[PDB]
Amino acid sequence: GSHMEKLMKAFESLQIFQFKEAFSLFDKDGDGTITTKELGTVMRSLGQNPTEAELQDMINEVDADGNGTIDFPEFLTMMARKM
Amino acid sequence: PVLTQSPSVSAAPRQRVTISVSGSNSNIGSNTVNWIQQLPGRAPELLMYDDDLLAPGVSDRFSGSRSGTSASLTISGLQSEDEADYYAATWDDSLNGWVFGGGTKVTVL
Ligand SMILES: [Ca+2]
Ligand SMILES: [Ca+2]
Repeated sequence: GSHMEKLMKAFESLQIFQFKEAFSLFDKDGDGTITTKELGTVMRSLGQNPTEAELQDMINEVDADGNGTIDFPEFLTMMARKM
Repeated sequence: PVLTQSPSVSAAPRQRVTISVSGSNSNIGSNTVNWIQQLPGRAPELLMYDDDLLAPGVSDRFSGSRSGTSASLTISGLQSEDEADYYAATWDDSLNGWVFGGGTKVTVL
């Protein structure tokens, strides 16, 4: 059988689900995108104090489709680099 | 949510509760189902995988099955510590990615 392969795949689905919940905590709108405004609220819940331009710059570094906001796949790329 | 779960349920201790999920040929029809448990104020954790196996540490009061596009999680002797949100996960061959149910809450009386 492939016991360890099956268990490791299941833990990958749990990791994605956990990121979906994290995404949801950023997307306090529920509109499916993370704006500068929403990202700013999360950053200040941590100790941080970025300018709106600095928040836009964080967005632009993972904005693959270029619409100026973060969707779930781009959020995954942003979390990849952080973790 | 690409998967649809049975509605939230209330039951008394020692009752049997079955949560169900319904998908399509390309997800549950072709891929094994995982179950995720989120206890109040805790992180979601893996509860079952490969349809019918318990994740390490999980109570054997849990059992799972998969048939066609349906899967189910049974809690045989319901206890207070089972009060939680339960989510189904699987792979979707048509979307080439993980898909999830919208969750089912179990409340114990
Ligand atoms: Ca939003
Ligand atoms: Ca974008």
